[PDB]
Amino acid sequence: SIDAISQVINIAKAHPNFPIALQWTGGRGGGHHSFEDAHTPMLQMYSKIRRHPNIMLIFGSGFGSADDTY
Amino acid sequence: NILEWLENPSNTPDKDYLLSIPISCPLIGVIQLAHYVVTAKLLGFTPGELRSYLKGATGHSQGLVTAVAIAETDSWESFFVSVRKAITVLFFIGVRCYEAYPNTSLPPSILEDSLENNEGVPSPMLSISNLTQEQVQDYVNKTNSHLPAGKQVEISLVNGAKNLVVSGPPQSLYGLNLTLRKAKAPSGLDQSRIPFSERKLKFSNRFLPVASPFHSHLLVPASDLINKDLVKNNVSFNAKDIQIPVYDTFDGSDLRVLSGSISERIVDCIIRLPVKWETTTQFKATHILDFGPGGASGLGVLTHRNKDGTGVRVIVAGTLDINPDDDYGFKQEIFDVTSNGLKKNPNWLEEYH
Amino acid sequence: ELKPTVILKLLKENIIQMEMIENRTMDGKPVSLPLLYNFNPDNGFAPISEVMEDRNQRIKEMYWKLWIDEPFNLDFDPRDVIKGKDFEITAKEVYDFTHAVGNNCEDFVSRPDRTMLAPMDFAIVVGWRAIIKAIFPNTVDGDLLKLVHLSNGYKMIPGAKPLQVGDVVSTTAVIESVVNQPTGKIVDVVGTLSRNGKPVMEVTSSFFYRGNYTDFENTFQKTVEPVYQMHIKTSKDIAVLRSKEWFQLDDEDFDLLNKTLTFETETEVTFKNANIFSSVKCFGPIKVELPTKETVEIGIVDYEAGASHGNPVVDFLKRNGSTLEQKVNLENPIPIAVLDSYTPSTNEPYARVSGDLNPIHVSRHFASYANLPGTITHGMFSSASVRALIENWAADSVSSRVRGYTCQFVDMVLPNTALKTSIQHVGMINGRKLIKFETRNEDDVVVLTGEAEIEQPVTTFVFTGQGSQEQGMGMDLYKTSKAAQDVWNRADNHFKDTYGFSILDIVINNPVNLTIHFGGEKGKRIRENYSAMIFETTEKIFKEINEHSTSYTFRSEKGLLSATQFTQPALTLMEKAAFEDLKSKGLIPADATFAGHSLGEYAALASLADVMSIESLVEVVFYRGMTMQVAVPRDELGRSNYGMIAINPGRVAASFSQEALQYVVERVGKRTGWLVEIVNYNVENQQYVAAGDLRALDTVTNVLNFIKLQKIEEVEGHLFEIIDEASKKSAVKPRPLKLERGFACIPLVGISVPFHSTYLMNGVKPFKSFLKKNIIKENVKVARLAGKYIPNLTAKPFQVTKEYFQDVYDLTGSEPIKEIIDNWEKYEQ
Amino acid sequence: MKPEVEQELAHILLTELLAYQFASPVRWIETQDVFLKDFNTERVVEIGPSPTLAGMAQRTLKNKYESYDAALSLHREILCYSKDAKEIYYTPDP
Ligand SMILES: Cc1cc2nc3c(=O)[nH]c(=O)nc-3n(C[C@H](O)[C@H](O)[C@H](O)COP(=O)(O)O)c2cc1C
Repeated sequence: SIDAISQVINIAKAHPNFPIALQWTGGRGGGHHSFEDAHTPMLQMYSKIRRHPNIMLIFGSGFGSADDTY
Repeated sequence: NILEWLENPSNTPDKDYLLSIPISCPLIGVIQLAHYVVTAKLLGFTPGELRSYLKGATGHSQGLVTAVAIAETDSWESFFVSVRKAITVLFFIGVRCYEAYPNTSLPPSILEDSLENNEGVPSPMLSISNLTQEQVQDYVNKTNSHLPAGKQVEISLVNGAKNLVVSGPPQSLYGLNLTLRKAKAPSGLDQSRIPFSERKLKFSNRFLPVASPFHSHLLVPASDLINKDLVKNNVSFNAKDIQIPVYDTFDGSDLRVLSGSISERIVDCIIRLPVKWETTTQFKATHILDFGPGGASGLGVLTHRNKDGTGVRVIVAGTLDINPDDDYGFKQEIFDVTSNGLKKNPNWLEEYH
Repeated sequence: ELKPTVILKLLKENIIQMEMIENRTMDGKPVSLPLLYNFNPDNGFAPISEVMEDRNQRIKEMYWKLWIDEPFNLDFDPRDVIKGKDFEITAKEVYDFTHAVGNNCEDFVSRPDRTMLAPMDFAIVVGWRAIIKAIFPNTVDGDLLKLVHLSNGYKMIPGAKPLQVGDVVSTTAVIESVVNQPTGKIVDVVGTLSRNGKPVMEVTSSFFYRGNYTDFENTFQKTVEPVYQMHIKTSKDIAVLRSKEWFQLDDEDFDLLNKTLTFETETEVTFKNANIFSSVKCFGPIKVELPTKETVEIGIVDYEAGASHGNPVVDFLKRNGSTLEQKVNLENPIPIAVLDSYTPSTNEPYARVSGDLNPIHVSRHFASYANLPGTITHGMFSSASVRALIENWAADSVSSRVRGYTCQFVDMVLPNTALKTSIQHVGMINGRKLIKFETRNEDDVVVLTGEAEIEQPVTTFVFTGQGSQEQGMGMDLYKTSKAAQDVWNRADNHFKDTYGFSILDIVINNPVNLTIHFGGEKGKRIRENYSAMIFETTEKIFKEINEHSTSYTFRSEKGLLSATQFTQPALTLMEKAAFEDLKSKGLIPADATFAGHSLGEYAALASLADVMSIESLVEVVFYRGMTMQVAVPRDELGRSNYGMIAINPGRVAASFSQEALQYVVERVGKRTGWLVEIVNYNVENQQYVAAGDLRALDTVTNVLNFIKLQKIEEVEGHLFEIIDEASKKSAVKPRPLKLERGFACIPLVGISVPFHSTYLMNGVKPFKSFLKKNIIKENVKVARLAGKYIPNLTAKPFQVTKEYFQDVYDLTGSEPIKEIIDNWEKYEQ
Repeated sequence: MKPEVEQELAHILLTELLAYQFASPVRWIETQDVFLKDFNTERVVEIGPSPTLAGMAQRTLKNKYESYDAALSLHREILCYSKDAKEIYYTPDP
């Protein structure tokens, strides 16, 4: 969720040199899932994330090929 | 008596009298022109030089008058001509729009209710956040269905995707606020265990610190009086004298290209037509200078918010301060001779291509 | 600009003239006040002496040039009526006045699709020339430079609209009284503002000429006395009254015993000297209270005397009667707000808008000559400013709600001073709130006090119908309120004397059985009253009572209070008692609209229109419930086959509209032939009531149950399938069957008659005749009903018009109506 | 019309309205509409032992006038004599 993303950003800020892989997933994924939409949290927090070069943004929860991930 | 208020801070009128438009409009224009003059002088430029360094100019509502005046300036010995033009336009707009729709007393029950529900002191303009224009217009339509034609409200400023201002009589906006209060969810309410589609909308609303319903039907009768006064005072803007493009606030088009009277169009934009900031700011640029009022709570920061991630830098040209996130500049950036003067914002598509 | 204000020279060889000039006049030309002095060199210690002769005349001539635009003439009678010039209210004048006094209400501001109103304070600018001319006459002589305004007030005339731009107003002024008090001469003036011939509002102003006056031959007074109420108990009181020459009854044989009298008099006196009247005259109407609490005139007071030391009429009335006060104070005052205000730095703008060009407010030299603390602010500006405060806060910025406003000018006020106004709600008068206020200057010195009369918000009264009674209904109010006590005691005494039971006993104890005994003459009379009751529709109610009956017994199971004949009068009495308590507290708005749900119409019509007295009201309510009891067929067990059911269409189906319910009921009462219909429409799509045979409610309840349980010319035919299915499934049960429920249908308890249904259409005209005997022709006042009463039959405000008369036909036909409608032209002329 | 004729007609219509009342249905929907919309009634005072018509008025308000009241800023009050005595009598608690 948004709060979880903020906590990830704080972790990445406390260690600006260590690489942190932010693995974002929406509630649409299999297994234990959340209630969150897959896009609105990213539209909300993409700028905050990118202000930290040590964070790598990974998108998941609903992909199966190159056509829908492109 | 501006100079007396400036030299004697005690003889200055109260805040409400300073906020009335016959005072406010000229003085906001004067503040903008003073910031422009300071920026030009500290850089060693004549106003014409500083203008030539610009690719274009525009203004949010009232600032459109200052922008056109700036676009005409050539030399320090003739800057007061454009200063007089701008200040006269603002003076007459303020006077005629105050005579068209003066403010009156609000029932104390309404103010008590607004204050109790953590809403602002009611005024002729209500800003709404986190809702789309479509949504806000549905609410405005339902509220207007009951009111008579002369008490109608309407969307005056489209400041962004989810940032709108509705202008109208203060009591009609209070009724609209009641309707909205019957359609909001508390900020504290946690909806983390509610599926996304079923969550209730959290959206803000507040009254702006203004004293006139700008860009509204209420002020239309002031248009002819303002245009007659500007003619009687020999104030006009000729496309041959504007040296940089000035963008219209209703359709973002170059005012020079327009065939009719430019002053008439500017007045119409300020008093009648709504402002679409994004349509007006669709120009291309790397830097935007904000000479307006309000410091970091003004037009520049709003524009930055609307244009984040596109590699555009906004500098608040009227305030010296340090920004922690450093996502927009302050007055120091304009004059810094070292590399710190040139700071570019991130363009994601290029940075992470 | 620099202008001459004082010129000093020798007018004569011995006369020093000090001409004082005023430059702010009504036409721009300076007006000078020549003050003359004698120079006597022989008196070295005091060579200068003022010329006192004609001094007041000179001062008044100056003030006449400044205030009155007419030829200077002091020779007119103070007893005459003063007539002012016609005043046309324009937007410019209202704007200037509101900006001069600082009134920011939106009613007085030009706005689209709305007419601009003028503030109540504009009455003074409209009628100043008429009011101030009252203190000029030669007989009322005084130094206008020592004049003090003591108070001012406005009083809207009931039923009059506020002033508004575009109105032509005429003003009229009369001197109410002029009395020589030891410390000066008080002059009381009353101004009347008229619009389109009708009067709009009245202005009162009290003026004070400070000085020593002894010309009592020029003085007169007029006071309207308090209303005095006297209750005539014994023949001794009648003898005392008849001994008074002034107690003159129109009908000398009028029976005053056990009557309440009110005296509404006025005293007009002239003075021979400070303590003795040269003439006293007291006069006014005497009226007697009627059983509907209405007063009608039955005689006059009149008294005339020469030299006297007092008024005997009012002395007697005070000693023997009670004073009726229209103002009633709340338990404790309710604080509204404490507000801050400021006097302007200059009095010139208010002077120029109001026309009050008195030099003491604008000229330093004139104010100094008047021994004033400075260039004082107009007291009228302060009154207007405080009234604007009150209008905004006490009336919530609704101009029209301010109907009365009075101010007392206690101390002077100077320009550029901060004022402190405290407003509070203290009492009520005739449905209006009493607002006291007090204004203190910075030294905490009171400078202005007064009262305001503000209307309450637009109010409606709705009276509950049957179904809410309980043991002890209204008994606490009966313990506390005197009006409630009077209402219940009059009803109880009447029931005890006529039918041999007390309604209060039933309300308090809820007996299961009540026997009435017919022993003795009184008992025989009560038996007669019982036997005379009929249900023409001519069955006799109480068919067992006859000339050999010694007693009768009302019976029930849980309590007689839940029996129609006793239930309706108790509810009516409780509601009337509550409303009379509200009336005694000055709490009922004069324009309030009212309605009543079922039995409520009667309480409401009695409470707000006083169409019938308490004794008449309970009889009609008692008879109404008695006819209901014998309006349905009952077996030996008193269990009829009729009932009522409460339906909630939104509960059987979210898309089932009242036209869908009306469809089912009409079809369920059509394909089956039984009597059933909707009797009450209470809440749209949430509450309805149907009445009919208890059997036909079960089929409806079941039919809706089928509609709810399932998802439900063809539609009419399909429903006929449903109606038949349930029709027989309940007809099998015995006649006194049992109604159960649906998910949305809940029968009522204790209801057996289908009232508010077409079933009781035969026994209506006889009931109409019964009412005509009890609601009298003269007791109906149409002002009390027109536009305010909303009948359950025709749910439209009561209007005596051809459209209304035609309307009643449409629902239910009526032979008298078609006569009125057809002959509506005869009645018009 | 002369006042006496008007009184006569008013009495006739009143007595007729009352006679026919127990036979006709109680049109309370239209009455509530009339005094809630055509009068803009700000105070509704219910005289009776229980808050029945007051609850009915509140339910009518919550179903037909939520938007109208808010748009016109009408802050209606519904009072029953049995429970809202303090507001009716203006005797606020100390
Ligand atoms: C069968 C299955 C098991 C999973 N187990 C785990 C797990 O043990 N821990 C975890 O963090 N996420 C787990 N996930 C979530 C995925 O690793 C990943 O976050 C995302 O939900 C995959 O989305 P997709 O199923 O739409 O591709 C699981 C998902 C599935 C379908």
